[PDB]
Amino acid sequence: ARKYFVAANWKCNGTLESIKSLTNSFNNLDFDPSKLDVVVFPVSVHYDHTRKLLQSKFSTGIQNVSKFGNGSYTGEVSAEIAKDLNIEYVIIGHSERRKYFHETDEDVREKLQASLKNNLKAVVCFGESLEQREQNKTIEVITKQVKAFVDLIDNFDNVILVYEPLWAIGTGKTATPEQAQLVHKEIRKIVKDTCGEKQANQIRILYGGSVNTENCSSLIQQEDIDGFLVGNASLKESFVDIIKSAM
Amino acid sequence: RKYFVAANWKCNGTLESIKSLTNSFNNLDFDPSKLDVVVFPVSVHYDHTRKLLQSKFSTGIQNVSKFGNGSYTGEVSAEIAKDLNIEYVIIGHSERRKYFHETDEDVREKLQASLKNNLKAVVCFGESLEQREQNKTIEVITKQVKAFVDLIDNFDNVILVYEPLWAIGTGKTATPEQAQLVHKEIRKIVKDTCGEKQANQIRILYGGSVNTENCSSLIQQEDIDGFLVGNASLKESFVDIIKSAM
Repeated sequence: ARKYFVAANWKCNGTLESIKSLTNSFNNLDFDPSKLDVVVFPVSVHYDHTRKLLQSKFSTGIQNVSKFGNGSYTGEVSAEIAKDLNIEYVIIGHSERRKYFHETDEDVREKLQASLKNNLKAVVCFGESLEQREQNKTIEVITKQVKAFVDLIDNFDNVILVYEPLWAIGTGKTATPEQAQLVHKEIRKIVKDTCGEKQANQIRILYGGSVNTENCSSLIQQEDIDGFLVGNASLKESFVDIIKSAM
Repeated sequence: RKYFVAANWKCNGTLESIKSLTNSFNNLDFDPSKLDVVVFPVSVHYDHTRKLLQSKFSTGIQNVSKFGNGSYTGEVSAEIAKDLNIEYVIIGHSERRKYFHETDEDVREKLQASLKNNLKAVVCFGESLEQREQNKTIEVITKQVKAFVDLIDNFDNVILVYEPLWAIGTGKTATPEQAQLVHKEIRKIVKDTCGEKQANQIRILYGGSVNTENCSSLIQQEDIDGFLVGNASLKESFVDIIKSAM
């Protein structure tokens, strides 16, 4: 069976005091890290602070990793550097980086190759916009997005996929647990037909839309949804209840 | 003017190499009131580097977000840097202009955010080989500087860096005399836009290839007030470069 994966994407948020208060509440929740992956993604400069405050049961990672190795690349964090610091996870291809920072499908591929070459576990994001879904091209876009990097996957416990319904984020539309499941089933079929049936049943596929304390249990209930990449709700203390649904 | 020597470690370093490198840096005795020395480690190394370096050394980060706090995955805001007492930020580095789509407007917005949050900024600019061969050095630098220069309210807190991109990775050399004439022109740009006393106050650093041999010939020039050092800042011999500014 697939080990459930609950991830906190703090994005560009937090202070030293707020993280101190939030990580304390997180630590009050008791769980087994061998049956459940719970990962926190703070700002890079908050990593050391966050890793020191969170108990060993919690996994940690960074929100981006360089497509370049060590060298003359100002502002970059290489996969080499991350591994030396024992950073376990990286987020690759988040919609906000594709939208605001020119991150292409090829950047996503180069980042994944760098991460897996350096023994990093990768959380890889993808999803279609509103205009793409209205043109009935949901599967076509996601297939193009997944096939950009899927051949690089050597271990299917170490690569975690995240579907982002960009058609239901900021647009004013809602994505039901059923509508997410239908895409998740397609993603697993894409993995199956390109990598194998056993590999597709190994790989975790998360829902990376608006997840809160109310809908998390109805989302995790679906057969092909193995967890979430949580945004705004992971900045609140009630994030422990979202972890409770996958327990 | 107070001299300013900066170590841009770029995308380099391990935990062990940094503790070895910082220890050798700690060996050098200088007065931080007479000379600014700033180390810019990778973001995930910042806390490690700050703990190991003695308080005489200033520290900073190699990039800062144009956005404030919010839904911007992978970004470090100026607000977050201020809360961590990160003193300095690098803005407009050629490598981020080249590989990461960073434009003059991004630089402006980054300087806007940094100054609002009481951060000190090391702002980079410079022309390509094509631009120099077309004799457009002054035109390009005027536009690059005028993109942000009006935002400076404190001329000790904003530091300019000239990167001669025509000399980096091409096979052509930049002389201290060539660097001086550009630095003089940059100061003339600041004078026309901000004032005479302000241009006399602002530090302008050479951001090309600096090592233990050329540093003293560069810093002796009247309009070059220090360096942004790349590769040579990764060696223990970086102390000799700091010594040339002493």
